[PDB]
Amino acid sequence: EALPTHIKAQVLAEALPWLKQLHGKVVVVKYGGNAMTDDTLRRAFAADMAFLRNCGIHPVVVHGGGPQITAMLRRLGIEGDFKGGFRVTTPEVLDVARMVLFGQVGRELVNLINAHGPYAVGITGEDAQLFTAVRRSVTVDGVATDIGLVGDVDQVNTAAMLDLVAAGRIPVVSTLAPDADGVVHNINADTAAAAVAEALGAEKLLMLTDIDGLYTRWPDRDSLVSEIDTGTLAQLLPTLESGMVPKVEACLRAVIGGVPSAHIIDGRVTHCVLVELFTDAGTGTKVVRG
Amino acid sequence: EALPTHIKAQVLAEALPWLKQLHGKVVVVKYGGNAMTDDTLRRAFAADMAFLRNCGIHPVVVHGGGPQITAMLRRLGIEGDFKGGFRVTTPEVLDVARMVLFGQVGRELVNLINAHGPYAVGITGEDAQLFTAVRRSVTVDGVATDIGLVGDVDQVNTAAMLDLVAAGRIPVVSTLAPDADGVVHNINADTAAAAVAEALGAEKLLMLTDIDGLYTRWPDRDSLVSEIDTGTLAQLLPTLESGMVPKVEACLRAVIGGVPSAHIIDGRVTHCVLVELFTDAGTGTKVVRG
Amino acid sequence: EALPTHIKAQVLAEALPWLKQLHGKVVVVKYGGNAMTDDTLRRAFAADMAFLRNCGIHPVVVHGGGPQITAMLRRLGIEGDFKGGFRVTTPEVLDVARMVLFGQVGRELVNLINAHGPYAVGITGEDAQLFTAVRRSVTVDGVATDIGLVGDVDQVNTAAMLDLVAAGRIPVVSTLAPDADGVVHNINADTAAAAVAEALGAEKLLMLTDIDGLYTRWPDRDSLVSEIDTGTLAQLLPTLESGMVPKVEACLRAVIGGVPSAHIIDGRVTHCVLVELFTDAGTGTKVVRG
Amino acid sequence: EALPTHIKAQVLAEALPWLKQLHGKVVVVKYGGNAMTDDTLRRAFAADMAFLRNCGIHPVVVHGGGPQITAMLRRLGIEGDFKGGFRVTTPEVLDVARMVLFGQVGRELVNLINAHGPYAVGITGEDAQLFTAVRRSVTVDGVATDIGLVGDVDQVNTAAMLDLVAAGRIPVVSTLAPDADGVVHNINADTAAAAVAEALGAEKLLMLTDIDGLYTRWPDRDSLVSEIDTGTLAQLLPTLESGMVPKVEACLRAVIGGVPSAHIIDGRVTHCVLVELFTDAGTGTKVVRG
Amino acid sequence: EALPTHIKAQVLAEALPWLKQLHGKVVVVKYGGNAMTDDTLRRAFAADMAFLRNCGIHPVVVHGGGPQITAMLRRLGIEGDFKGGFRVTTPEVLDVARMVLFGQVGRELVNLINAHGPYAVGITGEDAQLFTAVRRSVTVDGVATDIGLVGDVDQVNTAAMLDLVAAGRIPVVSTLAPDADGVVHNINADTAAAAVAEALGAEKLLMLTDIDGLYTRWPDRDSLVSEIDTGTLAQLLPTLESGMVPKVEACLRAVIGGVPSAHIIDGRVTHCVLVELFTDAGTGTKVVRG
Amino acid sequence: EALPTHIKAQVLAEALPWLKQLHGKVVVVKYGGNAMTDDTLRRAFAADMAFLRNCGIHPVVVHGGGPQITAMLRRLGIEGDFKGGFRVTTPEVLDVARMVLFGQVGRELVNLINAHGPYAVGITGEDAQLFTAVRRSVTVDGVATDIGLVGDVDQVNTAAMLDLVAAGRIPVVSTLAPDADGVVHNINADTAAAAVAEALGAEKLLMLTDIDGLYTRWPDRDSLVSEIDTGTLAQLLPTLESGMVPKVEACLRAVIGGVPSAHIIDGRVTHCVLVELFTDAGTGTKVVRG
Ligand SMILES: Oc1ccnc2cc(C(F)(F)F)ccc12
Ligand SMILES: Oc1ccnc2cc(C(F)(F)F)ccc12
Ligand SMILES: Oc1ccnc2cc(C(F)(F)F)ccc12
Repeated sequence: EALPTHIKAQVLAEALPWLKQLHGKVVVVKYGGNAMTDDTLRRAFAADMAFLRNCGIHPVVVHGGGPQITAMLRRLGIEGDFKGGFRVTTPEVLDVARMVLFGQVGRELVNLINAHGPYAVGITGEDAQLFTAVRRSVTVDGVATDIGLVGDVDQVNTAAMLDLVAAGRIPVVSTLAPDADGVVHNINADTAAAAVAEALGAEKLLMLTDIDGLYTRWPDRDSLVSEIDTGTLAQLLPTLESGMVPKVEACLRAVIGGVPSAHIIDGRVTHCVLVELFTDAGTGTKVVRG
Repeated sequence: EALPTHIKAQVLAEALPWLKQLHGKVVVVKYGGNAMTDDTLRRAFAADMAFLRNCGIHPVVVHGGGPQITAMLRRLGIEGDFKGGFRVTTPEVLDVARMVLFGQVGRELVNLINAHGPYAVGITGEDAQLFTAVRRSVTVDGVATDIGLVGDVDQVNTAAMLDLVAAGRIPVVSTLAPDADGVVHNINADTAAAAVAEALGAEKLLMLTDIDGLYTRWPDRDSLVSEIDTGTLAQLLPTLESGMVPKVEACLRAVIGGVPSAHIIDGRVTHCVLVELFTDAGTGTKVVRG
Repeated sequence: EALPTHIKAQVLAEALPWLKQLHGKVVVVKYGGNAMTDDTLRRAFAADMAFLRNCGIHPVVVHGGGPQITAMLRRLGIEGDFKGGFRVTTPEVLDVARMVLFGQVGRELVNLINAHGPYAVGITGEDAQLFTAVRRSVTVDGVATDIGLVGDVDQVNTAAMLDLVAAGRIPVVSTLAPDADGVVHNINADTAAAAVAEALGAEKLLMLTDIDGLYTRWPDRDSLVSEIDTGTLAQLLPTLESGMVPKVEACLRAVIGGVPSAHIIDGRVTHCVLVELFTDAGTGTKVVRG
Repeated sequence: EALPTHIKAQVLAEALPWLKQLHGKVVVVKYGGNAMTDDTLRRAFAADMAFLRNCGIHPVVVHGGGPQITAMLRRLGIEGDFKGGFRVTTPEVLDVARMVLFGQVGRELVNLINAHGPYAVGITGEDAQLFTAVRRSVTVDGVATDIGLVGDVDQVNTAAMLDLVAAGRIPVVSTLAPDADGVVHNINADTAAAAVAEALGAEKLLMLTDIDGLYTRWPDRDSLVSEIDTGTLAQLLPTLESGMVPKVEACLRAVIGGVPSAHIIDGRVTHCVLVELFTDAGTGTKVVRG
Repeated sequence: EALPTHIKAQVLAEALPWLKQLHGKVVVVKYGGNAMTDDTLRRAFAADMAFLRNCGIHPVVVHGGGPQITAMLRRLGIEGDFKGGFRVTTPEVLDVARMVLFGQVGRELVNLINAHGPYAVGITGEDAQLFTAVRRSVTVDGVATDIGLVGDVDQVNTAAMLDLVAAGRIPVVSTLAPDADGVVHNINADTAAAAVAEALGAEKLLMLTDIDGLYTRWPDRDSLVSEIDTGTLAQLLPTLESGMVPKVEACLRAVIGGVPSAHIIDGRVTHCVLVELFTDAGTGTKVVRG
Repeated sequence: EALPTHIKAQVLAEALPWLKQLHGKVVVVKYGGNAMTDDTLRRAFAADMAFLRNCGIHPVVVHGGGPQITAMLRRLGIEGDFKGGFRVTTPEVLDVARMVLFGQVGRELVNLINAHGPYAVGITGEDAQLFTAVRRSVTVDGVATDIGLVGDVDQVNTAAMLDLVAAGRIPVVSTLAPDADGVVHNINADTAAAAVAEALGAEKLLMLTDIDGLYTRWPDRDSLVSEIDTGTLAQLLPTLESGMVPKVEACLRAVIGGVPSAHIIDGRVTHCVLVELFTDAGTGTKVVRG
């Protein structure tokens, strides 16, 4: 980097308005996609969480791991049942999901982050009853139907969670939690991140995705938008690809719940978190209420 | 229980001297064997940890899970290498060990305990860098030899651990931890419990075992002992069966490290923890220094 | 006690639901009758208060001492005046009552409890203005009439009292307190216990009595009841013996004031507190609202 | 008081150097003699303790009551045994001493002080094990001899005592305390005050006495001294009247123990505490080390 | 001072009711006039602030310095513009006012007070944004007119100010503060003291003045009053000399804002603060609501 | 700034190692020269202090103002006396120095910083006795000689200073302080910064200067050095220009006193603080011990 020093200066100085806005605040980050599978992006993500924490910002990580679960099920020769396009989560599939999410995928992020200090701590809803789940149905070609032990976040121990954060820790959340009877369900990571963000009074929700941002008329490149209100985007929802739906519903639930902004950012960009939070050069889509 | 009320009274009153001795103290409990596999014993163990916690005693659980790892390795068709009688812990075997211990075995104890309240919290050494490991060799028919990513506890974040306890939580520890280079090792649960007990200034170390207690001349039933000093027991060590060695070495390292007493108790007895801690009717073997 | 160990276990395990319910809670105990005069019961009562305290339960003791006052007055040759069946409390009788309750009866309980640790602390309403009294009249064969410096609890320094408890102390209260002009009155111990329980948000009020429990049609043994609501018991009040009235009015005032349950238990049973709180084998009468 | 306002000003301004020296400090005051029996002096003493407390000074009161005990013993017709000039303290005499000191004499000071606010709190060594006693012998015409349950202060719960003070309370101490076996002894109030002052790191010990101050050659009025070192006064001790000995030994033990100054002041002067602490016009005798 | 000791006592004892009333309370003191220019009065004022602080009272000093500013402007040869009888505060005059008030007049009081301890701390509204100003107009022979950078107190950081006080500091305030755009204005010290007193929930506002007290029909000496309600005094306002107006408007705004009493006291009396606060012999005028 | 986003990212990511090193640490910054006179540099300096503070770093500003004092003295027509090349600091010159430093120069930095939040607070050694001074002599062509009220920092209230910082404030220090007799001296800002840094356990001392960095053989441009140990630089001292001496002696005293590094950086560079702290592209000279 033979770039002149007087320009390295202005780039750092231009972070100041967002350092002020985020100082002392909770930022919830959904981590998934290629930012989770490529080692250079992986290590940049962990470094950015250490960054936030060494600015006195309070990052909270919620992670997915859909593909890793199905690979483990294939390795174990566990045959799936499928209603619509959904695998049914039997007690057996849940045990596998839990052990992959919490005992594999969560662990690598904890150790990556912890390469910068004693920051990361892995948690599920079962730990200290931090949050509960309610069983969810899906609608397949009409009819709402049961697909097993799959839920939404029900209640969140907001107080206990913020203590963890105020102590300097970076929670890395694996989305599993007990229902009211103690039966552990798997929760979609995108919706769980929205619920955590709302419960914790987060200042921002970040959703790492494998796309540049929200297109309204995909694939027209002219259709990429950089900011949008919830009213307009809720109207656009039925239009989007199957992959963008959960990310967009998360931002709707979050920002309607009072989180000031939710962002869909490009997880294939190194240090996308830094770019989105501390420069005005972000590719992402910012969702505000209206 | 049609037992006269005036005798239910004296049994409760006779717990008082041990309630006083244990109030506000750390008690580390190694959990394994049949107390971990049978549901009635399982649920009694979880209830006893909730008991300790609702007396203002500070229990810390360290758990094993040797047999569950090997079953999972067999299910995954992962072929083992064996030096002496020891499986070699490749990077692959560690990933499996970690995901079974932390994402399976630890989870069921957390949910069992948590049936009584928001007490249990699952942790490894990687979480908040709570403890580190140093790689260990074994000696096979002489020569010390490498069996992969297997270690002993190196350093323990004593302060951070006691904060967790003082907040009312029951840590459930899965024995994995990074070395000084961030490479995660698996640690024998018995030795890890001894190290945790010493680091935390525990008042007692409890070691749940599938035997009545320490026999000196097994199988003479006359040989069962109820208390012994470290000097005498260290001399007896080379005599014992292969299974009793790790449990006895744990008690030696703990009590020599200053834990006032380590106990080998019968994990096949329902509520053995309550029996050992709050009555004088215990079957176990108490180890003190001398 | 050659009783099998596996039954000592279940008796201790069956205390757990009440340990959970009482952990961190205030329990007010009225102490009087034979539980106060017999040394074995005395020492069992003190041990049970140390028990509660070493479970992290917050016991508060309120004590009487009617017979001891009159013996001291006889020793001092102080002639009483009597309206109805009530001694008139002159300034002289109050001085004697105060010095017997606080400087004699309170002291022996403090030293008994303190045999188990630095727990007990003796207090009156005059200490730190912990509570005040309002002068009470009685009705004798009709007419309400003055019987001197005898009162009811007026206001309670709830905050200052809970600080004392949260510091690990067991207050032993002698029921004397100043009126609004600084004139110290003697308060009936049963009613004072009800008022303290309500003011402190106690979880239970215990009333030690020299009877098995509440009989509705004394002396029919078939008439003994184990639970009753305030509506039913208030209707029964005018029926009861002169001795049971103050104990029952205390439970009415307490449970109507929001204390979840008040209990009349048999003070002639060793460790009656333990029996009533930690087993379902109690002889007492539980009063709930309705 | 038609005294010019500009002189009322200078009298208040001249208190400032002693307000600074005493701010935040413990001052132990032995209260006895006529300052305890005359109502105008009584009420002035209580007002001065409220004064100290409303300056953020930490007064601690230790009280005697020798004559009141013997009057109560005479009223109760309890015949004394006497070795030398000392009554023997039987178990019976102790019970009476305790109930008079703690339940009579201590109570009136608590209520007097408390006329100014919720300040005073009565305590003995038995309360929260605040201090213990060791049995003391006396020497009668030579031989050291037993005179029953009479002791010296042994150990003081310094930490627990300062918490009481830091919370804004004024402890009023009745000098009774258990020995190591739980047997309560009566302690001479003068020596107890010296021990409390030393244990608490008091800035001053005040000893209220029925004399102008220390005379060296009583009754020469020329012999009255205003300051003296411990070396000189220890040499003078064997010379003094029987009454002055305990007050002087208290000041020796205190100032040698590190209390910066002990004072013998005239308890027959209204507001003697204010005079001694906040003016240079005191009649008392100040004892410093040397 | 050969004044009898028994009268020095009563003068100190008679301070007690006001020590109780003021213990732990904020007292705001406007300091100006001759109490600020004469060294003996200066040093008495500083000593009295140290007095309050060593009683656990919380004094807050607000100071003026009108004449010192104009002398400095004359020394600097800065020619004034005058509308009505008011100098126009140009940017230049403000710089001079700020540097005289904060860097000269405030400094001497800080060092005087600090001769008694580390108490005084100098502050303006610009420090930690402790308070802001809104630009004020005056009315000259009718028309409201601009006289430059002169304002009233707008908002006060009440919380941050009380932290400063609770830490044992004596704030010495120089009345300058930024408007909402960061432009620093000079504020009349009398009105600023009233605003600070109201914002901080002061118990008393003291206004040091170069007069005996409020006269209603000056110069009739019969017309001097010692207490008055706000309703009566507001009606009297239009009657008073030009000098008394700001002092009286301050007391009106303060006491109407809920400060229990504001006092106009004679700053030419040594230790006037002590006289006014701790005796009933004050010359001042007390203003209460009504 | 049309600079590619992926490079704005790496510049921010490369700050992380210094964010970690400085998180929670004190950094003392000497502010003077052109960074204080040019508005763009001025505002960049204030922004960088707000930056540090919004990273949870603890900046402390010490400022000079030599030229502003002499301009004010000329405006006031105050004739100087000069020994060697030093103005004599009479009582009159000190009053002027204090009022310029604290009431002019300190104020503009406080308001600049405070444009970003309630951070800055102006202090001198007289405030809360934060630090004292000892009178210093200089040596003029040999003889050490008195030049009036000019001193070095003597003692620093380390505890009180760190409280101020831990509360989120940015102290802006004007270098004046009382000697042991309360006589306020002016202290050279460079040496004062070194003393403050050592007393506070600062992690870095920054010295803003009007040069690129330390030249060893000025004006050889080949002679500019980027790092140097104290042993080597102490040997070089007698070689340097008159202007560089105080900056270099400050770094010697600081780093020898245990501050890990002192830096001489170019105050004519915008955001030099950011450049020096968060990039490896700094022009400055770093001084470490050796
Ligand atoms: O409150 C908590 C819930 C779950 N895990 C936790 C882990 C830690 C620790 F820092 F110990 F890893 C502390 C606190 C936790
Ligand atoms: O707050 C209190 C009121 C009455 N007595 C008290 C006794 C103690 C002590 F523990 F010192 F005995 C503490 C606190 C008290
Ligand atoms: O909160 C504050 C505002 C302005 N000045 C302050 C000065 C001090 C100190 F005590 F350091 F002088 C502390 C705290 C302050």
